Amino acid sequence: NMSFVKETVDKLLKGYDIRLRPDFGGPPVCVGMNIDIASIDMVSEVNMDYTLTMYFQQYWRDKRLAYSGIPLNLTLDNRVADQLWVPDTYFLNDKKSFVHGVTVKNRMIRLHPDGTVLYGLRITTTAACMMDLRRYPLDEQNCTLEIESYGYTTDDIEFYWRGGDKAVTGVERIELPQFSIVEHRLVSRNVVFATGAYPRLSLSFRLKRNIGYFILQTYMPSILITILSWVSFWINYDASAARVALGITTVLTMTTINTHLRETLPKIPYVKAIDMYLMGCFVFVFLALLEYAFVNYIFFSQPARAAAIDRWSRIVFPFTFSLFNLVYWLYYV
Amino acid sequence: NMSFVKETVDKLLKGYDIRLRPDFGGPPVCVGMNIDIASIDMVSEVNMDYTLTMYFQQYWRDKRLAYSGIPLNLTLDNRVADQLWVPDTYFLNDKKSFVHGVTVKNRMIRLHPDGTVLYGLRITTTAACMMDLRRYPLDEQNCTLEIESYGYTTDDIEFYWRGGDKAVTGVERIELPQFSIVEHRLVSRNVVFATGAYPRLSLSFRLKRNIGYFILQTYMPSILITILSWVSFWINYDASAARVALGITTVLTMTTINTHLRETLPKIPYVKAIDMYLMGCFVFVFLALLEYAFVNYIFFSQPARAAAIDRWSRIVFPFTFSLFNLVYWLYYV
Amino acid sequence: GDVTVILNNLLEGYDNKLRPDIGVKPTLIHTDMYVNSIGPVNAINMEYTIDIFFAQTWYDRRLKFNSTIKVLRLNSNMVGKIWIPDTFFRNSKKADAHWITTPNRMLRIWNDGRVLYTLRLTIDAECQLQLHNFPMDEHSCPLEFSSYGYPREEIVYQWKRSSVEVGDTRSWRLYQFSFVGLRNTTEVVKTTSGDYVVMSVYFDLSRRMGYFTIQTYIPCTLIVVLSWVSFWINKDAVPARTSLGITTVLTMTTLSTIARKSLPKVSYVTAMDLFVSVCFIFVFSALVEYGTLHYFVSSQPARAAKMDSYARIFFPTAFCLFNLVYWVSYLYLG
Amino acid sequence: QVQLQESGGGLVQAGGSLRVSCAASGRTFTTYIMAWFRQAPGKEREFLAAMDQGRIQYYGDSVRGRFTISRDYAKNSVDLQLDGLRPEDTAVYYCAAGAGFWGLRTASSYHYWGQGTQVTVSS
Amino acid sequence: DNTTVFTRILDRLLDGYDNRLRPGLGERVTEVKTDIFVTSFGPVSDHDMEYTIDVFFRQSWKDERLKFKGPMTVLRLNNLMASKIWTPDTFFHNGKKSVAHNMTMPNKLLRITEDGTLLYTMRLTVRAECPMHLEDFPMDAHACPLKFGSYAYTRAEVVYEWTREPARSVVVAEDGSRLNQYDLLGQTVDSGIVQSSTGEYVVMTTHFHLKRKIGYFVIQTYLPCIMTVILSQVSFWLNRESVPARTVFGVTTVLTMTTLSISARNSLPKVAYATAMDWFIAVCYAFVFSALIEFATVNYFTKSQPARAAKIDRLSRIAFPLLFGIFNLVYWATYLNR
Amino acid sequence: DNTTVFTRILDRLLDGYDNRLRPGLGERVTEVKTDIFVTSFGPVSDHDMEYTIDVFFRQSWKDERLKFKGPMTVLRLNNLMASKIWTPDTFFHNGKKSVAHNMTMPNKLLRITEDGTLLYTMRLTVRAECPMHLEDFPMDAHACPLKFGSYAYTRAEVVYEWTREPARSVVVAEDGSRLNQYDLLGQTVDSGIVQSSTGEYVVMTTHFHLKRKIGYFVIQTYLPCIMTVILSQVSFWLNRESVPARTVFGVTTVLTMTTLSISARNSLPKVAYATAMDWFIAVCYAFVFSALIEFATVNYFTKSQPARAAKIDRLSRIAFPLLFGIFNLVYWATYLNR
Ligand SMILES: *[C@@H]1O[C@H](CO)[C@@H](O[C@@H]2O[C@H](CO)[C@@H](O[C@@H]3O[C@H](CO[C@H]4O[C@H](CO[C@H]5O[C@H](CO)[C@@H](O)[C@H](O)[C@@H]5O[C@H]5O[C@H](CO)[C@@H](O)[C@H](O)[C@@H]5O)[C@@H](O)[C@H](O[C@H]5O[C@H](CO)[C@@H](O)[C@H](O)[C@@H]5O)[C@@H]4O)[C@@H](O)[C@H](O[C@H]4O[C@H](CO)[C@@H](O)[C@H](O)[C@@H]4O[C@@H]4O[C@H](CO)[C@@H](O)[C@H](O)[C@@H]4O[C@@H]4O[C@H](CO)[C@@H](O)[C@H](O)[C@@H]4O)[C@@H]3O)[C@H](O)[C@H]2NC(C)=O)[C@H](O)[C@H]1NC(C)=O
Ligand SMILES: CCCCCCCC/C=C/CCCCCCCC(=O)O[C@H](COC(=O)CCCCCCCCCCCCCCC)COP(=O)(O)OC[C@@H](O)CO
Ligand SMILES: CCCCCCCC/C=C/CCCCCCCC(=O)O[C@H](COC(=O)CCCCCCCCCCCCCCC)COP(=O)(O)OC[C@H](O)CO
Ligand SMILES: CCCCCCCCCC
Ligand SMILES: CCCCCCCCCC
Ligand SMILES: [Cl-]
Ligand SMILES: [Cl-]
Repeated sequence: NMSFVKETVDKLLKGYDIRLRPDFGGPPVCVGMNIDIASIDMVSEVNMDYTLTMYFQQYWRDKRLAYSGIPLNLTLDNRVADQLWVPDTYFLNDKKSFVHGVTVKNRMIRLHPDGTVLYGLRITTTAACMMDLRRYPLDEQNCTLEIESYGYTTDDIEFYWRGGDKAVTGVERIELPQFSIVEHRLVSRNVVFATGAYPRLSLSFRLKRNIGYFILQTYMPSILITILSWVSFWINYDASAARVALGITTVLTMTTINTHLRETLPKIPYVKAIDMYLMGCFVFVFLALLEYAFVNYIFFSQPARAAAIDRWSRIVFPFTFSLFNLVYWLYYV
Repeated sequence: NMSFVKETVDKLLKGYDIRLRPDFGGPPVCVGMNIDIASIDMVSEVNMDYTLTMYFQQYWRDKRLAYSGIPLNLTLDNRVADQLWVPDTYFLNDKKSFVHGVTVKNRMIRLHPDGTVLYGLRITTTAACMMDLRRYPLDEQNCTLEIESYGYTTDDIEFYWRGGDKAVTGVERIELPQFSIVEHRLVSRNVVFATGAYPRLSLSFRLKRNIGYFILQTYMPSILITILSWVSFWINYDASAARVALGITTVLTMTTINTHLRETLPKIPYVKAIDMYLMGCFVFVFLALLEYAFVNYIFFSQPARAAAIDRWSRIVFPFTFSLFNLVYWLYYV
Repeated sequence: GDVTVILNNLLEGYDNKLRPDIGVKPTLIHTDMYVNSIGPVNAINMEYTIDIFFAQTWYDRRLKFNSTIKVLRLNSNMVGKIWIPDTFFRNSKKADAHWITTPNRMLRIWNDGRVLYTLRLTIDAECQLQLHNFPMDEHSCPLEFSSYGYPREEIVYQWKRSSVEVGDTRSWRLYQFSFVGLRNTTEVVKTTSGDYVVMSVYFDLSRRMGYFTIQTYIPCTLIVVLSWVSFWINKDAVPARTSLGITTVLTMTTLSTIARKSLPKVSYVTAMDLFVSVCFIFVFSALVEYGTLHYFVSSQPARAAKMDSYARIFFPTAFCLFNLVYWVSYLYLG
Repeated sequence: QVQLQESGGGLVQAGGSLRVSCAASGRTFTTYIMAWFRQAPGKEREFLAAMDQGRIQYYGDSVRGRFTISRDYAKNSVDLQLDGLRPEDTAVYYCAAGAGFWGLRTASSYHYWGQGTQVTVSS
Repeated sequence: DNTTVFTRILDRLLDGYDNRLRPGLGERVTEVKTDIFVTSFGPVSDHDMEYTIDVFFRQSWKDERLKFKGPMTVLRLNNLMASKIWTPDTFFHNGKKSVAHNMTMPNKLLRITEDGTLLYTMRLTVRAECPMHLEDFPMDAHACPLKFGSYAYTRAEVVYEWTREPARSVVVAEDGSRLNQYDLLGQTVDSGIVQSSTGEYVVMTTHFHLKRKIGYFVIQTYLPCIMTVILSQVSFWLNRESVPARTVFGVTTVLTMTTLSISARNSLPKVAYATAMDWFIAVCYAFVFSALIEFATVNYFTKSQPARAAKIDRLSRIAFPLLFGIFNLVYWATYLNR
Repeated sequence: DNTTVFTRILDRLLDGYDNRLRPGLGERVTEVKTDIFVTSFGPVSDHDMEYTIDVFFRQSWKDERLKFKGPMTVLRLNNLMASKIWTPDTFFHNGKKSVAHNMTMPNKLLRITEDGTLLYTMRLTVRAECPMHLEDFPMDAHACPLKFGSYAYTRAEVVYEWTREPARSVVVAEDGSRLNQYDLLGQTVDSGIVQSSTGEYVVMTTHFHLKRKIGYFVIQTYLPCIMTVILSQVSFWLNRESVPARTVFGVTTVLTMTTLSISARNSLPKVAYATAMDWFIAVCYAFVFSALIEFATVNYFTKSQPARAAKIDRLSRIAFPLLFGIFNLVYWATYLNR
């Protein structure tokens, strides 16, 4: 019962031409693809890429690998893939990928009686996606993964998602520390290059950034520093050293916070949403120190108006900062 | 005229024993080396190494590869290098090295009618050299590349620089941002190990460090802080909070620069020439704050003597620091 | 000599593409595992490194020989000549076998057909950590493996009697974590190509509080105490009590960011954040208390006389009360 | 100051070698592109040959195969070898150096220029 | 049975075919046409003086040993046929460490026409050296090169040409820009000659002209430096009796300028000259230091010459803001013209 | 001509040779002689708790299947020949990712003497684990081991010995030290037996004794801590009237000790115990914090008990310098001896 299987498998590979695709010189071979996503990690802005691990699967039919007399779906050792024709699928935005290799090559070959071939791989790829950070950290990104055939045009090969919208699974189980996957979408189309028209499958995710981390790290520390600068309004204007030290310390602290954050991100020229907040909070703490410079310069000649400016600043500064926060958050959120 | 070339080449490799060196069991085979330096970069003190790219050429005669009737130098595909004997040259101080392989393996084989073989590779290597940083950053370094045969002793192989002093070229086109190649040198000698005596060719460069970067980053910030501490001698000695604030800030800042500078250097256990300056600048700002403490402690009972100390410090402190700069910059240059 | 004859006859007509008993019954594989070391736990990347001796045992009826020799002890050369199961680690991120000075593999065949095949592996497994109690958190990091292409009708795995063994746990590279114990289970995972037998090993790890006590808790507590020294300074020394009250606020801001560098960028409040945030309240309220005190220095000198007396006692007592609630809830309640 | 000084040149009769040399001082031009330009009276300033740090040689079509450009990196000099000169080649020859921004064959990409050498071909 | 026709053709072509010999060996020069399609122009690294680029690198030549007649005029074959025939040994002269992608399979195509013409493209990620002159940083522009040719065959054996007019033989995809702080103005396509210790080789060159965008450095460095200078001149308005208050203004601004000066060379490679940013910081340092020197002058003359001390303070309220404004007019006009 | 004689001999040795079988299979035990020549003892990493070493790894054994008679008594053959005969499968028990050098050729040599003896050496870059106990950091010494043995052969099949005396079988190149902050005092060579679930395996062990050099940490951490403590005791000499000045003194020095405490732990791996540096910083912080508490006591008794505030100030000028000097004596005498 086993010598029959060896006889059949040897017969299938006898005279098989790995150079010729199925139906060479005839109709295009249809190739169906499934993806099972294992994890997503290393979604980076500094490098503008993400890392994806998947169980990539391709499904097609080769009439030369049809066998009869055995009512079984033969799973063969993956080293036989080196002797068969497999599609030359590649990822266009792929930057650095590999197939896992412990304890053997993470590869599957399963033949069916009618000649249908199932071919699976376990791939980890660092794919590229360029991000728009104008609304960072309230941003919403969209990172894709292009799938295409390098050598075979639409006259030779066709791609489709095997299962329609159910082709890609495992998206709902992905847990990202800093993102939540709002949606995923599957696209099939053709791309025209200088050498012909090629089939393309596209898988795209929509990522929404979580703001909980940035509240504890950049917003709340900046609000408290801005609030603390208003303490100088309840100190007597004759205490020059006390109010200047309070004003200077908060002003330079806000500058240090802004420069520290921008050193952990790519050197982007535009202004992000987190920059508008720190620049807004800088002006509030810069004017409070500038408020005393006016009071200090004027309190010798007249203490009546110098005292009034301090009292008004106890009301205008808290009132306007809350209006600044009202406009900022309603515009972005 | 082309089937004759295929017939000639196939006749040479027929019966060719790759396991045996030319003139096996006879006189040593002479191999001449040429180096064509492409670029030097990544001269790192942290890792104590440097990266070098070169066109490495070897030249020897193999009588089994001598052909007649073709008045040409056969330039064969680089994959024929896997069927001929080539020397097992390696680099002793080599930590990481690869032969470039885009679009194919960067390798050249070229036979000559008398049996001469020219074998060229394009190699990027990260060689190792230990740097003596006792005079850093006004120091010179001598980083080498060792070239040796692994298996064959001086009874089997000989190494010579092909072209004498002109064997290595491309040094004068190198522009390192932080160094400057004063001189390069070529040495030939034998090295004796336990398993035998082996030939060695040594290529060495002498790099002299440019100080222009360290003036802006390290020396100038230290000098300006020291001058900043002398403003305290022109402030009235009854202004304690003013003069203590000036004295304290300079001392702590001077410590900060020294700690910051040591971050990006190997954890060497000796005192570098830059540390003697930072420690020397620290003493002056520490003696400036220590001077006020004496004035503040003494200006009640003896106010007249307190004024004199402030006036004498205005001359001694600038004079002593410039004298320190004279001794420092003349001992290290 | 005659061992060469045995080896040649075994591989005559052998087909390594076909698993043993391909059309008859599932191939049963017995798995052992010796853990050389459980390397560092990377919280930022949510992974850990483990070095093991992975062993597999199965029967192959095609490999029976009759002789006085009972066992053939072969090296890695023969591994590629016979059928080897395609075992892979499901949660692995980056795994590689060792190759110095030779492939670290072992193959032994008994005359009844039993095959033992052992290799040494280094694995970076994936472990998702829940850091809601950091740095008083406990984790159970898994390590799963199965067959890539053979379903449960063709390949079945099974633990042996002494399945997972460890050597000296002290030599392991666990700095922040301590190894408590391990469990091993067996399940069935239904994928889009079939049902597979998945073997799991769980390592229980408890974080060590010592590093973060020195790094974050002690520096934050001393900064809070520093803000209390202001209450014992004369109320007329306005520059003194303001500099002392404005530097503590800045220092706590610096201590807040450094504590968050070890963690990944999670969007919830850990137990470390709940301590640094409250330490921010105490230093901030100390400076606010002086602002109230200074405003009443001249208007109500009597009222400002009793304000510093209560702050000298209430502030140390309230903080000591907060530590009692914090530490009990995270060391005895959770 | 950074100056490019050009020597050589002169009068030749219906062909013959006339090597033209340029000496640069005040700045190390190892990482720059040193070129040669020609300006016949009233026509235009024309590109002849350039060589960059990697020893790559570029030539103009009208002079390709006749003029040979070389550089001496240790001496910070570039030399042009004129062979088979013709009466059409009578002009003023200029020495330049630059970074080749928007094209190494455009005279606007060289920030340093010489004063020119007169080459007269009598026939 | 249908594909056995093409099995015979492929077996017939490779029968006696020697892949060690270039086409037309000993008779003519092998001409190789080339063009590049840039799928993405990657990030530029100022620290390493390099850049990344992803290309469809296409080559074409004529091999008369591969002429056939059959049902199809063109054979779109597997990329493993490339290893069976002769292909050019093209390498990148300034490349550093490039990748020939082979996921999930070697990203190559090979097409043979009936007359022997071969088309052979591959997908590469090239990392090439790009030397930079950073004297006008951050208002500088660069011409990053990309040079390639044969490694073993001199120009008497193998020559390279552009498939089309050279300007149209390198094409950059519209959506491929992976640049963050640079702007790709355009590219220039040329061809050269190199003479080595082994012979003369043809070199095909492309120069990409990149201009840096100053926006990041205006926010990160220039704005903090300007506000620090203005902050120090606020001290001129405080009354002369605020000696502790004016000292804190003087010292804290000087300390800040040192931090900004150190922090502004983090990205740059360590170079021995002054960039355009180092001149701005140095001058801004002079203004901040001179504002503290002015206070020590005013503080020195108080209680002895009160009339002169007021005179110094009044003029500094004008001279310092005016001089700093005029300096910015000269600085920006000098560098933004280029 | 003479090369055809050697080709016949090599083809006869490999004629029917079986590299799946160890020499002396079923007759004896294969004894493998080993020596190591350390060309460079590479850097030691405390974060990874490993170290690198580059060695010439030499192995020798007898194989009676490879006897020959000819004009030469030794055949110094190409390293390609080593893949066709049997070689020991030696691995490093604590070895992490290691490198076999392959530039420009596989760095191996094979030599066959006429009695069958084989010499087989290779050039390696071995990265091995070194457990470290940092309780005495930075005044700690470690014994970094290097263990190796067979993987698939038990002690009844393959045994390992040293070529010479064990002490003289590991040799270190005189100028090869690549250590920055360690001193290589010496090494110890020993052999033993290890036992697993698959059998008993001979293991060869080499311990390298490394002592840390404290020069870096005197200038990086001890001197700033010692100077900050001394700076904080200048406050005892300022007059009690200058309250704002003495508060700036106490606060800045307390904050400075926090900055030095945080930075000093960056170098170490995140261990869960307190090193010898942690106890020095903790006491130095106690002295700085006590100086600020002393001032708050003096400021409190002023205007109420002025004579009491002077007695505390005078005694503090003697107690604080004395106790710090005493503490330094006890600290440095304790840790330098052990
Ligand atoms: C995209 O392209 C990349 C390349 O750019 C490609 O990666 C390459 O993938 C191929 C496979 O497709 C790899 O080739 C295989 O490699 C196997 C080993 O791989 C490990 O070791 C690599 C280094 O190997 C050296 O050292 C070992 C011993 O240590 C030695 O066996 C090797 O021959 C080799 O030795 C050479 O080099 C050393 C120096 O390194 C010299 O000292 C020495 O003298 C000699 O010159 C290492 O590089 C690998 O790391 C890569 O992969 C891991 C994942 O696994 C990854 O994590 C890394 O990052 C890295 O990418 C890895 O650790 C090797 O065993 C294979 O050769 C076997 O098997 C084939 C097939 O059966 C056979 O034809 C061979 O003859 C050979 O026979 C084996 O040997 C076994 C040894 O264990 C033995 O058990 C078997 O029984 C059998 O033994 C013999 O069998 C024959 C025939 O039956 C018989 O006649 C004999 O008597 C005897 O019984 C094969 O070479 C290649 O290494 C990869 N290279 C790189 C750089 O990654 C990638 O796959 C491509 N992707 C796609 C999608 O296309
Ligand atoms: C902590 C900080 C706190 C700061 C608080 C600030 C509060 C006020 C807020 C201000 C918001 C500023 C936002 C700036 C965004 C970036 C703008 C930018 O990039 O503009 C550039 C052009 O502008 C410049 O050159 C000008 C730079 C600034 C000069 C300002 C000088 C002002 C001097 C005033 C002196 C006053 C003295 C007297 C005071 C009585 C555009 O160039 P791209 O298109 O990018 O170039 C690409 C090409 O090169 C091709 O590749
Ligand atoms: C901010 C900057 C401020 C800077 C201020 C500077 C002021 C000026 C002083 C400068 C002195 C700097 C000297 C540094 C030299 C390098 C270090 C060094 O020698 O180390 C060692 C020798 O040291 C030791 O034994 C450590 C001894 C430490 C003693 C400290 C005593 C401090 C007492 C202070 C008391 C104060 C009381 C109050 C005073 C009122 C050499 O051996 P390696 O090479 O390490 O290895 C060899 C081994 O055998 C391998 O095992
Ligand atoms: C805006 C925060 C002000 C805090 C100090 C208030 C002091 C006066 C209280 C009546
Ligand atoms: C007459 C006013 C003098 C002011 C001196 C300020 C400090 C100078 C340091 C060199
Ligand atoms: Cl850990
Ligand atoms: Cl960029």
